[PDB]
Amino acid sequence: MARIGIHSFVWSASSAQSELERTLANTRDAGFDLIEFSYLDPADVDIGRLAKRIADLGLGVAISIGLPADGDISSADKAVAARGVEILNQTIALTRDLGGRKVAGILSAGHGLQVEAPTRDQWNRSAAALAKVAETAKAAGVTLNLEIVNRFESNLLNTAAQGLAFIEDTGSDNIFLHLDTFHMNIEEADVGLAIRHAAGKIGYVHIGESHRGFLGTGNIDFAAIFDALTAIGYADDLSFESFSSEIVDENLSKKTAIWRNLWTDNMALAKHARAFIGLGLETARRKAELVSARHKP
Amino acid sequence: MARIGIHSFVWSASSAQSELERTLANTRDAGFDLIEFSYLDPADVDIGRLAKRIADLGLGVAISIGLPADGDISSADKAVAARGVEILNQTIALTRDLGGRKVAGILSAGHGLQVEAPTRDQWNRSAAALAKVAETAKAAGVTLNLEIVNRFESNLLNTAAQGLAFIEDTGSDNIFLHLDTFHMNIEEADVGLAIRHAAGKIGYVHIGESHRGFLGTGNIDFAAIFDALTAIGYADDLSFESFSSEIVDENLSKKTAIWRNLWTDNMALAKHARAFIGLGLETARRKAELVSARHKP
Amino acid sequence: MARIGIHSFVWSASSAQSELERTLANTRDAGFDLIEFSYLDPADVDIGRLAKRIADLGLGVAISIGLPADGDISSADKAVAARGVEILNQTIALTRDLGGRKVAGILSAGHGLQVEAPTRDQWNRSAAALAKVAETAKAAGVTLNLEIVNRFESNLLNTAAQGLAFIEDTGSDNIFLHLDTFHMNIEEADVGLAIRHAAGKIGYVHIGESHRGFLGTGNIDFAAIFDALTAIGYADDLSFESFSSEIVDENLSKKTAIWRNLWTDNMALAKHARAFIGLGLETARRKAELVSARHKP
Amino acid sequence: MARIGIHSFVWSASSAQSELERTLANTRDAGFDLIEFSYLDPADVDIGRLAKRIADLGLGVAISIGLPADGDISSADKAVAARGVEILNQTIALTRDLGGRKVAGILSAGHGLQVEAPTRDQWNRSAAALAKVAETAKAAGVTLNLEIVNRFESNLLNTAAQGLAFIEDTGSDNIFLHLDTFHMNIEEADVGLAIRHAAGKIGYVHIGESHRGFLGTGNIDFAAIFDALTAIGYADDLSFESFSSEIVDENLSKKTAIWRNLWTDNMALAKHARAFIGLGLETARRKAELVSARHKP
Ligand SMILES: [Mn+2]
Ligand SMILES: [Mn+2]
Ligand SMILES: [Mn+2]
Ligand SMILES: [Mn+2]
Repeated sequence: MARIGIHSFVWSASSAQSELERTLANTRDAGFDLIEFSYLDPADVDIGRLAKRIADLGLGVAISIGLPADGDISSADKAVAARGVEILNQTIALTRDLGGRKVAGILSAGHGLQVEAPTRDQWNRSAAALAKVAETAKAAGVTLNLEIVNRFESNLLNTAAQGLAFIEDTGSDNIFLHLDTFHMNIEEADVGLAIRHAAGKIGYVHIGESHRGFLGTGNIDFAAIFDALTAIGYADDLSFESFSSEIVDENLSKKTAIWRNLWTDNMALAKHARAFIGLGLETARRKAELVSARHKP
Repeated sequence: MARIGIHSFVWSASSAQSELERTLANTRDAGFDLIEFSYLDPADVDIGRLAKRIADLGLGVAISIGLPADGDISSADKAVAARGVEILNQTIALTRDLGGRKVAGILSAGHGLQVEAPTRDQWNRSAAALAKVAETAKAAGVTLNLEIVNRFESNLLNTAAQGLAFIEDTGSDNIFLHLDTFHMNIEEADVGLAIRHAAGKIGYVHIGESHRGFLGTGNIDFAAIFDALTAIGYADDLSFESFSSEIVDENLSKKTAIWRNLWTDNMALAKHARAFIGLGLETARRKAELVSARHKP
Repeated sequence: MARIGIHSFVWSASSAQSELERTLANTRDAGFDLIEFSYLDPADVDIGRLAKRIADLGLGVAISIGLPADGDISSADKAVAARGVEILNQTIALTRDLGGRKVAGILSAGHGLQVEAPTRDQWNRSAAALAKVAETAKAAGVTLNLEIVNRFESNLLNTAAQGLAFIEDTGSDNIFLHLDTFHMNIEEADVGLAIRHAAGKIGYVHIGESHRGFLGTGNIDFAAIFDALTAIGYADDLSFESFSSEIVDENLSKKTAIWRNLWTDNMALAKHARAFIGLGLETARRKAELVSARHKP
Repeated sequence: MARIGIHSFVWSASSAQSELERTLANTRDAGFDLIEFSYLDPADVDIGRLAKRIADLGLGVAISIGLPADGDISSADKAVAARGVEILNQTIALTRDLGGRKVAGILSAGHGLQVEAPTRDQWNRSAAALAKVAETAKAAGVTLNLEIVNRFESNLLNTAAQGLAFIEDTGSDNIFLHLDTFHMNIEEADVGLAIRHAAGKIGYVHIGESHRGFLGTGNIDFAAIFDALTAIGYADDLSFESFSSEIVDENLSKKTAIWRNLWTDNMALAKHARAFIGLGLETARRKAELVSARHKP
């Protein structure tokens, strides 16, 4: 049921049909059930073909993006906000046609370091806009999942609590939270506590280390995270995330400030990630079983 | 508002009026507002006096004992068992007369390293007995609080979960858990998870480090403990325990195996522990409020 | 003879003499005994008066800045680099005249998100230039401590090991490391490991929580940090750092992306930070001694 | 070369020949490279047949005991002490006959809950005694490895620091520390700190969880442990150890106080442990490597 996926960009930024094969094959060989893509051009990509290959391998697909400056759905500039809505519509169309059920990533504002404090108007404009978009998405068989990111990557929703308040403000029953452990460790008071507080409104989870390298080679208490996810009975998808300057686009390198590369071999990276996640989850499950064991003699 | 207690044996073993006075004074000068007594001589100690001396000082009181071998209410020997009930009934009365509302400690079995594995009949025997002792305690306006201890100190209730199931077996509505962080860290799958699991059934709490010295100088995750307590909204008394063999009776000193002394200055020990617990709970409270902060612009 | 400090901007961002006065009195009431100032204009401020008021209170002083994009000493454009050196030289004379021993902060490159990936020539330029400014600093009786910051605030020195290498390249013995727990938790593989790796090259430390709010209210493992400092016998100054949109000036709020404020009462915040760092170090002192205890009978 | 090994009590509580040989097979199936026979009676054991299957299975071997009360080498009573020498001589022999390199377990004093606080005489006696036995073991090409245990399992050596001092007192170069994370978590101030303090003198390591069941299902910071071991360049044997009421003795089981059914499926247990240790160590290695990466552009 629950899929454990990986971000395509671990493998390749290239949207060439040949590079897409290697991405999908690597994903499968590394041990994952799901691929997350962040860019696809129908013009260059045969979406219909791509959709069938993803099914043929037994993989699931998710689509996540990050709104560009000129596509900021929360902008007072009405033309900018409209391109934001247009991108989201295109992204939903793509996700539906591709076989996926989730649209994820930074959907509420532009992705990047803003040069101005947020305002209530921004918050409300974004909320009213996502209210409507989420309808489009439902009609398409797709959920919206707002990614909560750190202060340097958006000025709006930084916290699960912020996310929850926003979602209420939307009024939608088709908007959920996309939580990322790399972002949570910067912004949340406890990562485990955030997850618990967000129970039932979590639609998608990124697993990324404090520095975005190998899982377990950083500062994040992953046992604490796997315990919380187990406590709440999270049974939806989760995806590994790590990036290299050598692989990702330089729009993204300059934006997520990847100045140094923490690994050179992505198959080793992904393979480790998959054993780390797999075993972390198993342990957490066994531990939850043990807590409640009566141990009557 | 609930009391932050200390155990007397931190101060001395002696029950002599002159020591009783020092014990209470030191307790206050350390910042604590509850005193825990384990031994109180039936013949040598004025109860109604002590009961007055306690309230005068703005101190709460609790009584904890560890059932001796020859008094194990779980023993098949109806005489040895009977000795246990009298020990209990006498401890209930001393508690009531002292102005305290909880009896605690190892109440369900002998305090010590048992020689045989636990049995189903041993279990039922203790529950059947404690069931009836509980109604006595009720009539006295006192509560029973079963300490859950490590494998070496009882063979019967080592875990919060088995402690929870035992209480279901008694059918009593006046029995609760006494959890101790030193024991919990040995037996529980996850101290915080065990606390969450027992919520609403915890009547008393013992704060003690992994090695039984200064708080924060061992291996226990006290932040996680405070977070859990905060999460389940615990509002009942708790006390610090930490033992020196130069201070405590050679009986308990052999029963809990104090071979080393981790401290010489118990005022510095107690002042440190008070600051540790106070700041700890404050910090966990601010953290739980922060988790839920809508940070709406 | 180490000081426990606090950054002025916890109190006020203003240079008015009445506000500078308040900053100082607040520092003392909170229990700190150093003050860190970000920058003060000599024509705007009665410097000698300030220095005399600092010494009268019994406070020490450090100055930290972050080079402007306008003044980046790593820049190829010489004019920009020269503006850097001149800002550096002025900051030194400020520290010296105020009766301080440390110039800290981002001293190696522009403070902010960079649009270019780092280069070796950028590295060498900064090294070459700082090698010289260190001599100026020595003559003035002051050390240069290079702040190591997260990817979003500089593109050059993000890691304690990067700093070590960088320092190595400067050939200087008046350039040390300025480590910041908030930055370390994002970039380092292990905060404690990184501290241990940097032994005898650490000139200054910022204590700040993962979200930059109240200490212990985030994800940073501070016990591990106090243990590492203690393992290396760190005997120099460290300061508490937390900021509020309400108090800082729009330049800093925007560069460090303070979108939401985690506290409102900065006296409570400071007193708390004082107890937390105070206790934290005492506890780490207690424990590192326990480790070694022979405990022979 | 070093091996990741396993304690026989995962598999069997028996010294019957077929059981011993099952043990070997189960060890190899679980991915382990060493077997440790604990509390083995060599009477009625075909050493040659056993040593043959070890070779076929590609296994290392170690022998671990805990001295009985009437074999306590630290006793004043000379008859009791001479018997403990004879037990040790016998177990040295069996180790050599089986192709082992290590004698291990509670070799310094009686394995159990002493009713006596330790004395300098006991210390000195045991030390002088073991200094001789060490020479015996050297001649047989075998190292001695003192297991440091918790307060309820010996009264002499509970702490790595004590053990370290003890080995100073024996004058030997053939006695080493055998540390156990289960005991360390109860006794040590900090497990990593203890491991770093004992560096160079660590001969053998047990990996066991707080409650002695599944690795990671209890309270122990295993990351910290694998980190410390990595930092000191530990390059000797370590072994998984776990107890459940399913497999029990009437000797070791009684001493270790095992009352609870933490597992029934010892092959799942072992394969999880094997993956845990395996992955934990790779993760530790990658992390330490990362700490000192220069990341110069
Ligand atoms: Mn993400
Ligand atoms: Mn207790
Ligand atoms: Mn800083
Ligand atoms: Mn062991």
